[PDB]
Parts: sequence; C-alpha cells; structure tokens
Amino acid sequence: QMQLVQSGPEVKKPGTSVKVSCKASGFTFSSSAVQWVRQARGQHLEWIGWIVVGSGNTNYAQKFQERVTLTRDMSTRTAYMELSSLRSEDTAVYYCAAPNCNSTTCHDGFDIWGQGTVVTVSS
Amino acid sequence: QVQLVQSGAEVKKPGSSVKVSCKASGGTFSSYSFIWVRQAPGQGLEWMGRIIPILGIANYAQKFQGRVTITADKSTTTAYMELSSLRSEDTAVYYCARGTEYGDYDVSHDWGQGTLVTVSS
Amino acid sequence: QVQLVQSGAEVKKPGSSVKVSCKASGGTFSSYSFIWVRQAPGQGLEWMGRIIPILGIANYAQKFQGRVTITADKSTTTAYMELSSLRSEDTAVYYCARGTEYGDYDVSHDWGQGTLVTVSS
Amino acid sequence: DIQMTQSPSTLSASVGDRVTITCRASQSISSWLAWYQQKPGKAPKLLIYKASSLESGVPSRFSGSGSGTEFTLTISSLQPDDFATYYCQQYNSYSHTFGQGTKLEIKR
Amino acid sequence: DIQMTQSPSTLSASVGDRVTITCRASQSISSWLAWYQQKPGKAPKLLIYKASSLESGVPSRFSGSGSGTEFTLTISSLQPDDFATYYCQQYNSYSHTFGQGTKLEIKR
Amino acid sequence: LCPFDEVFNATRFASVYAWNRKRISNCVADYSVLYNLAPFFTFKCYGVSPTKLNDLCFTNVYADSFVIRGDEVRQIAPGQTGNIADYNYKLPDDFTGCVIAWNSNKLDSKVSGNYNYLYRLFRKSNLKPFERDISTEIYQAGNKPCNGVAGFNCYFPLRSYSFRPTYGVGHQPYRVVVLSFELLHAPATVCGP
Amino acid sequence: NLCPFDEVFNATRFASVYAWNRKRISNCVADYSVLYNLAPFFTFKCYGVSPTKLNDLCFTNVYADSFVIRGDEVRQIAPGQTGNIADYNYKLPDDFTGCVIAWNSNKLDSKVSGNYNYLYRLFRKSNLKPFERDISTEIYQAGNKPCNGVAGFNCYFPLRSYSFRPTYGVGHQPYRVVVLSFELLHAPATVCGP
Amino acid sequence: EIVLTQSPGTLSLSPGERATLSCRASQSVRSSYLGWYQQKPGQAPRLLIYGASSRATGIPDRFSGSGSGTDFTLTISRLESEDFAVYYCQQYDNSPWTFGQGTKVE
Repeated sequence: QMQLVQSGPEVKKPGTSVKVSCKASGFTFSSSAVQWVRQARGQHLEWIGWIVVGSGNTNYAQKFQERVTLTRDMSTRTAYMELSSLRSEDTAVYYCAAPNCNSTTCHDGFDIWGQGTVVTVSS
Repeated sequence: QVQLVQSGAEVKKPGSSVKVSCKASGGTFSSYSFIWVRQAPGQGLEWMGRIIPILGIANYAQKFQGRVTITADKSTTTAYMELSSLRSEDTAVYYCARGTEYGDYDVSHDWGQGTLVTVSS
Repeated sequence: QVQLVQSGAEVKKPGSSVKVSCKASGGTFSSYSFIWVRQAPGQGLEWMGRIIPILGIANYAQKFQGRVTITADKSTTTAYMELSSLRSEDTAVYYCARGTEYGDYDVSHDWGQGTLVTVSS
Repeated sequence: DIQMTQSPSTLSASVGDRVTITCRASQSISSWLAWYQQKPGKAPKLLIYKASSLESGVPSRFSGSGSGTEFTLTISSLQPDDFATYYCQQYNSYSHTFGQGTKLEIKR
Repeated sequence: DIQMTQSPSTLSASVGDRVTITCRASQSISSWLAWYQQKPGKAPKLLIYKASSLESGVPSRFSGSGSGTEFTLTISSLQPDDFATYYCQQYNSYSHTFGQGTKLEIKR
Repeated sequence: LCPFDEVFNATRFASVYAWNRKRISNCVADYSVLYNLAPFFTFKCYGVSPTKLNDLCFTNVYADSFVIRGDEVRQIAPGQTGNIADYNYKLPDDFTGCVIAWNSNKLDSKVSGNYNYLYRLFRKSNLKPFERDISTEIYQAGNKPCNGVAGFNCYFPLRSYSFRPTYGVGHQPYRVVVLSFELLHAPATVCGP
Repeated sequence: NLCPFDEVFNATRFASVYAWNRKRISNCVADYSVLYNLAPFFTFKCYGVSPTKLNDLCFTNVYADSFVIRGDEVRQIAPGQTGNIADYNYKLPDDFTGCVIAWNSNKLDSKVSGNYNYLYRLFRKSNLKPFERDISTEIYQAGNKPCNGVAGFNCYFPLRSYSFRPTYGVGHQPYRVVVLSFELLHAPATVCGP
Repeated sequence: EIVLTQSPGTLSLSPGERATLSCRASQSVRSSYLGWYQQKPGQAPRLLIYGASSRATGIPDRFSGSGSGTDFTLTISRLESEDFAVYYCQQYDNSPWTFGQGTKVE
C-alpha cells in the first residue's frame, strides 16, 4: 500500500536549524519526486521546492532559495528538508507530496500526501 | 565549421548594470558549456565562471559572486552574460568562449570576437 | 598460541584523532586478517571493518567511511586503526581481533586486551 | 542492514541445568553465524562459527544448530564457569551486526 | 586560487630556432593545464590542453609536456605565425586562474 | 607487436554510455604485459584461462573502454543486472573473454569536479547485448506529452559522474577494458609470441 | 562395517584447491547407493569402470580428494587436461582410474559480501607432477631482477581468491569435487562391496 | 511569474445543488500541468483535478472539470456534505510553482 509517513512535531528556537523527513513505501519510489509546502494555521499554502529522486536536481522558490536545502537517500528511500535561519513567522505545517508509480508508468500530478508536521519557533 | 558572433560596442554609466548576449552557430547544442572571460586593456586574461545549461551546473568567481549572472536558452542557441553594479575599473574587453563534451567542459575550444564594454560619465 | 598486545589508554580533545596499535606475535603473517570491534561503555559490541593484507582488500562500516582507516605493517607485524574527526559519543573501549585463514576471515578467533578511549575537555 | 535480536534478554539458571539461547535474524543469512562469550570486564571468546562448527579448545558441553533466520545455542551441563554474556554475529553481507547480548545469571 | 607564474616575461629568438617556455603553479594541479596564443588585436585560440594533448587543427610543430607544478611548451620550427602572447590556465579546483603571459618578438 | 598502448595508455576514456570499440586483428598480442597495470586490480576471465592466453589464436579481438563508478563495476559480467548493465552496456550470457578494471584516482579526478563522464539514467526498455544508445531526447515518465521541456515526469536522461579525489573508494573512477575474443571459420591470426 | 563416505561428502568445509585434502579408505564394505541421494545434478563421470557397476567389486586401496573450484573449471579435472587448475593445483595421471563427483554448492560456500577463504594458485615455474601438493607461498619472479621478497614490479603474488557470491553466474558458482582413486595391487582386497 | 487569481473568496450553498469554483490565471498555462487540491480543516490536501478535465482514482463522479485556455474552472455538478472545505489550485509550469488564496464553501 502506497503511503507517506512523516516525522513528528518539533519545537525549536530562533537562529537554530530544523530537520524533517518523511518515509515513502508502497509505490515505485525510484522514479518519483517530492515537493515541500508550508501552511500556517488558517493561512494559504505556499510552495517551497521540489527534488527528483533519481537525479538530485532541485528547484527552489525565489524567496527561500538561500535558506532551504533538499536531500534524499536512495537506500532508505527518504526525503529530507532542512530550513535554516529560523524566525517567528515560520510556524507552519510542512507536507511532502509525491506522484504515484507502477515502475512502468508514473501518475500525472501529486496525488499521494503525507500527514504534516507542526513546527513552532519561540524563545 | 562553428562560428560565433557577439554584440557591438557598449557604453554605460557607473550606476547601472550591463547584459551582453553571445550567439552560437553550429554543432550539437546538448554537448556545449558556455564560459565567459574578461580582458582589460592593461592586463592579461581573467576568468569569471562556467555554466552547463544542459545539466544545470553554474559557478562564478568568488569576487563576482552576487554580481554576475550567466544563462542560456536551448532553443535560441545563444548565451547571456549580465554584470551589475559597475565600477570605473570594470571597463574591459569581454570574450565569449565555449567548451565541448568530447574535449573538456572547462577549456575554451572556440572564442568569439569580443565586445568593447566601457564605463564613463 | 597467538596473543595480541595493544597500546595504552588515550584521552583526546573532541576535535582530534587517535592511533591504536595491535601487535600480533606467532604464526604466519600472510594468512592473517585483522578486524576491529568497538564496545560502548555500557552497551553491546559494534563492528567497524576488516582488513586482509595478503589480498589488499578493506571494508568499513556504513557510518564510519571517511573517518576510519585500518592498515597493517608486514615488517613490524602490527596493525593500526586511525579514527579522525572524533566526536563526543565516540568514547568507548576498542578491541583488536584476528581472523584465521583456515577457520574464517570474518570470524574473530583471537582477541587483544583492548584499549580505552576518552573524549572530553 | 540485517537486524538481529536475542531472547530471552536475561536468563536465570542453576548448575547442572540445560539452557537454550534463541537468536533470530530479520533476513536470511544462510548458514553463517558466530557465538561469543564475554565475562564481566574481560575480552570476549569465540565459541561457535558456521552455527555448527565448534572452535578448537571449547569444551564439549556447548552445541549449536540452525538453518536460517532461526538459531539456538544449548549448554548440555552448566558449570560454575559459564555465567557470562553471549552475543550473536552474522557475517553475510557487509555491516556484520552483533546481537543485543543475553546475560545468564544464578538462581537464589 | 592557485597562482600561476610564467617565465620569462620577455623572450626573443630567431627564425628556424627552437623555443621553450615554462609555467609553474603554486600547488599540485594534477595534469590539467592549457595553452592559448593571442595575436595582438585578435582573439585567442587553444593550442594544447591536459598539458600533453594537442588540440586538432594546430600545426604539428607545437609540443607540450608536464606532470605537476612544472609544465613546458616547445615549438620546433619558428614561423611568422608564431609571434604572439602565450598564456597558461589550470582547471583543477575552482577559480580557474590564468598566467601573466609571455611576449615573443623578432630579433632585430 | 599489437597496439595495446593506444587502448591502455590513452589520456582520456569515453563515457560509459558512448563507449568505444577497437578492432584488433593480425598481430602478436602479448597478454603478460597487462599484469603490471596496478598493484591490485580485477582480471576476471570468462570462458578462457588467463594462463593459456599467450598461445591461443583468435580470428578477431575486440576492445571496449569506458569509465564507471568504483563500487558499480561488479555489473560488468554475464547474467548481471543493475544500472550500467541494463541501460548502458550489456554483456551477453554466452560471453568468452576477460574484463580488466583498475583504479584511476590520479588521472580522472578534479577538486572542482569532473563532469565529462556521463551515464544514462532513464530508458523505456533495457539493452540487448552489445548495443549502444547515444540518443539524448528528453525522456517521458508519465502520460501527457511534454514535447521537449524539463518539467516533471519529463527529465533529461543523462546524468554526470561528478568525480572528485575526496570521495570514498566506492565512488572513485575506474577504467574498464573488456576484451571479447571469438573464433570463426576464418583463420585465426591474433596469436601470442 | 560400512565405509565412512558420510564424513567425506557431508563435511562442513572443504579444503582449498591448492591445498587439497586427502583421505584413505580401507577395511570396510563400500556400497555406493548412499551417495545417489546427493544433489540431483551431480556429475558422475568415471574413468576405467562404469559408474553403475561399482558395488560388486573388490578394490585394494581407495583414496578421496576433496576441494572446491569454479563452475567452468570442472572440465579441467580430467586426465591429460591443461590449464591453470590442471597444471598448478591438481594434476591427474594419464592412466587415471576412478570416478569424479561434482555438485553445485552455491547454498553453502557463497556469501553476499564474498567468501574469500577459497584460494587457488596462479603462478608457478613448472607444471605439477601427477598427484603433487605445493603449498609454498613465495613471491614469483617473472622477470630478471630478483624479487628479494617484495611484491613490486615483475614480482607477483602466486595466490588469488575465489570470492564467491550468490549473484554470480552459473559458471562461477562454487562446485564441490570428490575424486576417488581405486587401484589393484598384489595384496588382496581390503575394501569389497556387497 | 505565474498568477492564478481566485474569486469568490467565500461560497454559500446547500447540498443537493451545484457549486462553482474558479481559478483564473494571468498568463498562458498548458492544461497538462495544473492541479486542484482539497483539504478538510486540519487535514492534508488530496488531488482532485489533473489535466484540467481528468479525475483521479477515488474521485466522486459529481465533480467534472472545465479546463479553458488560460482560465480554468470546475463546476461541482452535485454536492454532498463532504464537499464543504477549502480549495486551492496550483500551476506546475516552468515558472516557480504558486498557489491560490483559497476559496471557502459554507
């Protein structure tokens, strides 16, 4: 069964760094891709970036391109997103979304979704 | 076989930015990497950076970080070099060179004719 | 018949590296394989790597690649383990083991007395 | 990696009794296995390799068996010099993991 | 920023003579080096890359050799086409620098 | 003698996807020289004993050279599968000959990073034995026709071996030369001294 | 009083080809039906006597040599053959008598990491005599400059390793080989079948 | 580089009837690279309309895309109580991917 299981909520302090990962299983992950979006409580979604699983090519948003990085591990079939230079306005829910695949033809669009993590930056 | 043509003479004020276009003609375009080199009137050749449009690796000199952008379009078969925040010492002759996959992506196999870019008031 | 003797205790700053010797006397050196096992202060044992001098093949653990190097000296019939870029949790007790060609290269037949490494202020 | 677990974690026995230590692997490791014994504060000692072969010098009271993802170690007659900690080990594929370590004690 | 030094900065010879030029670095640059010649008023053209391989279309009289931190260029027969300025360039580690350049001129 | 210097001592080797092919015939080929390539290197021989290659005769001998990753060289063997085997270079099951591979740390490494060694990544079908693919059209991974754009579900098929001396042994460049012996009804000429 | 073929065929580890093992069989009754329960694809080529009629015979002295070789090298174990194995590790006499048994043993001698315990000699100055064992491990001098005990230029190591793995092809998986060497002498039979 | 204007901000209809969502883009976008997402309050969004006309697996038939040239639309041909949530639409083209403000249906 295809699923994206994501890490748990974390709380950090301004000036620190955050690390979040979600584990993929149940579909052909060798040809998929994952994008990260953030959403504060009651706010609209915002696009962060996306990475190819088998190539490593990355694409970031114009605003956050200096404080986001994307890493993946093929052995553990995991996607990692790190955000640096924490601020008080970065409390939002982060999601990882991927297409579906059958190892021959992959799904068109981002259909499968994770559960989301709540991150708080306070002091 | 391969021929390259650059733009003409360019003059601009110290408080502005310059963009110069390099045009490539001939050969496959998926095996090419574009390199830009500056030659001032009173010194030797100096290096800025190299880009690989197909594979998406671009790098610039440490001095020019945040000041030089090089980008190309696969369909137009041209290359672009942009320099921002000009200074009075930036006047020079700018040359367009290109590598080759069968050779090396870092050497300059073929060169353009160079554009005279000067800054004055 | 074959006994292994190690070096003494070591204390190092976190940002340093350690060298541990392992002298084996007895038998033929060609048919000998050295493996290294690390034991936490209160936890179970942990595998690091295996070296076979006669065939010139080395293999290290997943997390320890790029930090640990195991070499052997034929003339001095000793073994060495270089662990660079130490950290706070690397403190442990380090054992040196031997693999016999007849029995098995991967299995540890003979053990050294062990050495203790402490990383702190 | 191959994750191996032992059971039971702690065993309580008296002299002259027969004990068995169960060792399981997450994946198939063929017939490659090793057993060790470590006294408190001393270096370990090899007991059994290939899961059936007995290392030279080990007394005859020890005996092991197993085929794949299931191995056991049995002591025919316990002796006062057998109270220690025992570790598994598999040497199939790199990252040769050990076991959690079974401790065997005395009954009062 | 590996620094390249070219010597001599002033060199003169005769027609039909043999000329040699050296090119020294500051660190080890493996076997990555290049040689361009720029006729005054024109654009440069590659002559040798990898310090040994001769770029196609260049006449055969040119030659280069080197292993590390010491590289040489030798022209067997001097020709009226051969009087220009010659530069080095290393492309190991980023910020691929250039050389000062050597001037060639006829012996009056 | 036989021109092995051009195959074993060339300055640069071709990328794995566009591998080279050299025809060797009508020469006295001494295979004992190739034991000094490196202190430790792979010399697996399939179907022929390497100790009796100095007196046998073959109608033709083929040489194929390329550069691959250090830990990924095990895929160059009959009946194997992986990334190189079924996308770049496929060895037939009924293969006779030898494969030679040695480390090339000092010759194919750059601190900046070597980008001239590429390997194909995406194909719709695998490769038959001894078949080349140099096509670089954009690969389609989904359904909707992307007609030549690098969006998602439509990627460039060729990646790069970003070689660098700081890498581990598994990621180090390895030069591989595959000799493909064969005999036919034609007379054999390639005989050792 | 059956002969002990179980301890030869069912041993836990077979010896390397270069240092092959040797066993003597005598003073027992030998029935060969027991070894037909082996792996279903064991090659049983026998020189000098048909394999099926080995029961009702009275041999004088019987030997058994065991080792492990590659799949394609099982052809070299035959009288008069040539190659690396036939010359430097195990040489059979031209007038050889007895059978040979070889069954694939991929499930017992293969590691995913790689089984490095099985070696084979590669270099030697001269061919082996029939039934000769050479376990010396000196440096081979393939040129003119003396080696002096260093494995440098033109000074190779005579031994390599059969790094067995389960993902290898059929032709490189390990094969266990047992060679029986019967004979007829002036002394009367000590081993007779039923 | 790509703007998808959304109106109205709020919607007020009752079930058994037919609702209208609208995402209007500012430039030319190809129908093969846009999607529509729905999340229940607090839940992660799910994909509904990709290809500007094609449902996903498990999509109820009551939805059916419109997919114009540059002004996409999706008329809800039948409501159930589940369909009351917030909705967002995204563009997948070469430009940095963006989202709409979000339409609320009561």
